[PDB]
Amino acid sequence: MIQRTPKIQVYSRHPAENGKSNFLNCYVSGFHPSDIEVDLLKNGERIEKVEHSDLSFSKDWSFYLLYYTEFTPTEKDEYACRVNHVTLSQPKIVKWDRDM
Amino acid sequence: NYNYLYRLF
Amino acid sequence: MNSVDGSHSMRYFSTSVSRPGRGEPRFIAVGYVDDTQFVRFDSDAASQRMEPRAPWIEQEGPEYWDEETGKVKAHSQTDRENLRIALRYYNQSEAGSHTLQMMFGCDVGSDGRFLRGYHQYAYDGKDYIALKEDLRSWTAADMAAQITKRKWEAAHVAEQQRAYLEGTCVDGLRRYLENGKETLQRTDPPKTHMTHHPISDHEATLRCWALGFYPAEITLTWQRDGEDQTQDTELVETRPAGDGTFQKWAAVVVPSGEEQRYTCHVQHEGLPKPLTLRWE
Repeated sequence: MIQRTPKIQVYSRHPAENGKSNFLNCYVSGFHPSDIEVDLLKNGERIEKVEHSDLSFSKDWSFYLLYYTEFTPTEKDEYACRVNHVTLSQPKIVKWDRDM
Repeated sequence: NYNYLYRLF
Repeated sequence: MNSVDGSHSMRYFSTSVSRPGRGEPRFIAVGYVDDTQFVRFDSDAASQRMEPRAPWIEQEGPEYWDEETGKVKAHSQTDRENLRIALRYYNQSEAGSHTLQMMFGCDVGSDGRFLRGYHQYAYDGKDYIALKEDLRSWTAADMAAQITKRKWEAAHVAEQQRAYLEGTCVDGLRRYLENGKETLQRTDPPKTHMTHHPISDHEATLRCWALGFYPAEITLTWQRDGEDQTQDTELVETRPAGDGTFQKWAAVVVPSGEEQRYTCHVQHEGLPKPLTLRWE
């Protein structure tokens, strides 16, 4: 039974600008099986109303999904994506960088 | 337009 | 919109996961045309119906949904049973969870006519059975999958599936490409900019940025004095932006002061021109 770990990218849909509505995406990919836990974090608290693209896979059969919410970035507020999987000993947290 | 042929292993 | 082939593609992707003790396995199916999702089905969803996921597919009558909803559900029953057939071939218990996925679809040429066909299965992330590119023979990886290969050669399954692939499959793809012309045939060129982050006073990461493009096929390349710095360039997977477009960046590590000897090159279908970007 094949088990791949998820690649994780967290980023804004549009070029971030303080005070302006935007979308915060978190894109997991390249992972088997399809069970995966993804949260979007605003200063350490999970964002309740996140939505996710429907489950799909690449040619090599590795699943990919996107998670997104509307959000307005600021100078000081930190956002992050947290992933847990069978192939991870602990949840892995990736912070969002505006410059990336 | 989805597939219409379904077969067992 | 395969820049190399002139070709477009319809694909359906199906994933079924078994839930020992938590109910019957879960079936998720999605259909794409090129890089646009247009249709979805979730066995656990309340609607129990094939659901739109693209604005041009809503332009469709009741007989369309009643019939697609019928086939996708017929699929869920058929791969649920195959989860047991496959579990019995590999001699494994009902205690553990298992993932069975399918993919099928067809490609149309610049001609607008059939070019390519696909019909492939995968158990627990590992290629199980697959219709060879000629659509007349099968490939089976396991010995277990070869049981299916002869049962399906003796049921003449390859010829009928080729009928779906040279038949409804190309006809559906051509019709979608006309109904969603303003989406599927319309190229969004990438917006291009680049950024400088000093890592020391010795070195420096120069990153080339492409946002909001479609189709997702793109090429970014770095050049030192006009030679490809494939080695020290970092490339990320193309990612979805949520608006139907995609983003992708390429970054290289550069000696401080020699940033002008470095050139970024963007090849994308939506450009009449490969771009060149300098730090400048």
